[PDB]
Amino acid sequence: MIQRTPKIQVYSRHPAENGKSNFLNCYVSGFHPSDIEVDLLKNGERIEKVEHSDLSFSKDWSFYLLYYTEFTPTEKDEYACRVNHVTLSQPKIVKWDRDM
Amino acid sequence: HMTEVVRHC
Amino acid sequence: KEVEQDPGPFNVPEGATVAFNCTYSNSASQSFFWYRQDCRKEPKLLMSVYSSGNEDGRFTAQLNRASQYISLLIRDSKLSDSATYLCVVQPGGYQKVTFGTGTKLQVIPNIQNPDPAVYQRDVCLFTDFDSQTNVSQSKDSDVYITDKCVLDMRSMDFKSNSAVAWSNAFNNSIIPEDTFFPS
Amino acid sequence: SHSMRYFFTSVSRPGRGEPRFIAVGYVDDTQFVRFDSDAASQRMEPRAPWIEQEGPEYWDGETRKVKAHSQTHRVDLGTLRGYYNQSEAGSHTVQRMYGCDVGSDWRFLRGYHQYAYDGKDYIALKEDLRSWTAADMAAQTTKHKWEAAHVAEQLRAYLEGTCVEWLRRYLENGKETLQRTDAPKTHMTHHAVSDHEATLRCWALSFYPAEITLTWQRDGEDQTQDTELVETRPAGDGTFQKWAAVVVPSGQEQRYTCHVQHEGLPKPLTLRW
Amino acid sequence: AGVTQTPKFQVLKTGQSMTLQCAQDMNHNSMYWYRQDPGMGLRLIYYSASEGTTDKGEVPNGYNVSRLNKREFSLRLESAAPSQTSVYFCASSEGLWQVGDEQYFGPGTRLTVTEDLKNVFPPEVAVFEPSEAEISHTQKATLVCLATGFYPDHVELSWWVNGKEVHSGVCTDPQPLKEQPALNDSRYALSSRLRVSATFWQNPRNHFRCQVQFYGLSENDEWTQDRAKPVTQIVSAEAWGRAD
Repeated sequence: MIQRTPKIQVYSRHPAENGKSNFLNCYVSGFHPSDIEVDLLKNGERIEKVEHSDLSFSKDWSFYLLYYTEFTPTEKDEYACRVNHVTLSQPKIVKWDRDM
Repeated sequence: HMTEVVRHC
Repeated sequence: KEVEQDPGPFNVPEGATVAFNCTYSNSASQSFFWYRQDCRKEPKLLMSVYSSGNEDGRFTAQLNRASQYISLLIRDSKLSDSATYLCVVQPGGYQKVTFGTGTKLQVIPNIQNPDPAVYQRDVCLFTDFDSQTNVSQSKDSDVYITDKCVLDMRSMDFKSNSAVAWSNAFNNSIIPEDTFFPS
Repeated sequence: SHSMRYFFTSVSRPGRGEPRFIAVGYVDDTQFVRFDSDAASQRMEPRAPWIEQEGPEYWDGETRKVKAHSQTHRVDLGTLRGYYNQSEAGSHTVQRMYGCDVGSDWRFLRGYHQYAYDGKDYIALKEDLRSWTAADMAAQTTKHKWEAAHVAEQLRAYLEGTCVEWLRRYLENGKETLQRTDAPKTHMTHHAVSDHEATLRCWALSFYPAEITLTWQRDGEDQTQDTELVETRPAGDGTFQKWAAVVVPSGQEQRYTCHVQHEGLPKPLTLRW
Repeated sequence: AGVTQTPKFQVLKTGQSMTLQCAQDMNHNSMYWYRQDPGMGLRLIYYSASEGTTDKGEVPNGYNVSRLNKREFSLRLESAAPSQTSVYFCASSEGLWQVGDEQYFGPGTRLTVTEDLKNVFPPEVAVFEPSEAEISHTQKATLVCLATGFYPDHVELSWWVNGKEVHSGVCTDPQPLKEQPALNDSRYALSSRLRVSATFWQNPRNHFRCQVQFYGLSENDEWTQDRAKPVTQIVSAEAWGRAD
């Protein structure tokens, strides 16, 4: 069997405007197999109301999901996405930058 | 609408 | 019933082509088969049936979804083809399969040299008649007669029809006018 | 212009019950149905408003068919293990994708049915819809069985007929939202990378369908030579997003042009800082 | 191999109970139990789509089943009724969820239920020597065999020529006949015929046996009446080449 590391991306649904209700996405793609842990972080604590897309895959057979949840940013509150997968020796934390 | 055509590999 | 077929039986001469047909109610029905069953034995798959008529040797099966029939054609029919043919449908995944009540086929040899006759050890044995002769039952409750039965002597490449009676017995059966009655 | 796809995934989890089965159905880049063996209903659930209007007979059969897909997958795990002499203990994956495309004229173009094991190609129906590419030698045994039972014929029928019939029905029934094209809301960001280098991120937001091309150019010459390019990501909105970045010597921003071409734009767009 | 089913024949007193067994080594998921009766086709009794589950078919009234495991599948008769006399067939398929799911059938079980076990009788078995006329006219001779008086219609007639079983030259009726076509629990008759050379009959060395296998009462069935116990036995009738 093949093993394939996920590609993480964290991003809002709508342009970051403080004290307005948006949704915070974390999209993982290109992985295999399909067992994956994904938590979104507020200041480093797991959020609790986190939904996800139904498991699908693309032409190359590799899998992709979207985790997401309503939120209001505040320039103060730091948000990230923590990810474990077999391919990964340690979990990966990628921060949420409003610019990139 | 899903097929009925599924066959044991 | 989800499938209908004619019971027959259909008498075809050995060598002749026979055609069978089955109709079905439900246009959605996905999968079809013909099954063959000998007397006092178990159904066995003959073949599956697809819109692309599959000719396999002497056998050809056809499905017509448009008109909702399936057919079976047998070329060069053999004595060993005599059986009940069953049309069988599987509507689709996880749906019950229905078995047709079946069409009986009887393959009939030509007797090249009829010699109709009634012998008698210790029964009368009506033998050697042509294949157009039919043995009926006796009018007499204590008279016992069995139907025409065909034996092949594979070595002498020779075939004959026989019918047994027990308790001059066949006076209720239209037998040929030139039948031997020695004594 | 249009397609219908169904994606199926099946994960043996030995010692922890029956395998995991997830099934999802798409029209273009919109999911309309789902099934999760681990959810509660055990039925095909709706995932777009325009499908909720379908009758009990629909939901019955869709459920019947997907259960029939799971069982097939469930047995498949057994046999594939067997074929490769693998062990009862390890978790393996089986994937099935199948569908039909249509032109702006809503008639048939192309049908497909692909089957993977542990993430590698294993068997596919050809584009002639009559034969199979069998990758491995075990796939060869699959192909003989699939020939002997005329799976390709039966698929060709479904792929050229009912598939496209229903895709049309779907496109009809979901016009307000499936017939839409949403052009990108493009803009540009500028970030000081070095003392002497900037990034130019060229953003395409909130477009549908998903298909898009972002390219960069240095004075008209198609510049891959410093191009970072992320995967088309979903927004949740039912839209899509993407970007593309180039590092440029500070002071020469103005020689660089982003080129966005989506179905939803009359003519390719061009942004410059 | 394939689908095996046991027993092949069976008698039962109204009210008696009994269970048919079936197993398959084809690694099949789905298994089924059907019964067969003239006029209609096969009727599905119960079925077992997979190792876990079972479910009623079209005529489950009188029956139950146990999917003992992926392999075996058994069908129980709680108290046999006279309407349960019939032919039962087990069958199995890879899985009823797949397209084109061929079923593989077992050899079947023929089952008679009778008002009393005093109705069960073995066949009287006579051979009859070829007519002097026949050999005269044809230069060929046919011995007829006549198994009579039996119930239930559970028999297997074969011809034995010098202790080899013969297939060429023979025609047995396709099925036995109700001697007494009126009475519910009537005893059955079967005729057969064997035909040879006039020379091959005349030869005095040559050995002819009409052997018929009856299926009757078991080593456990309780026989209390005076006549011999209508058990599973062979009744044979024999004859040697004459010249006369």
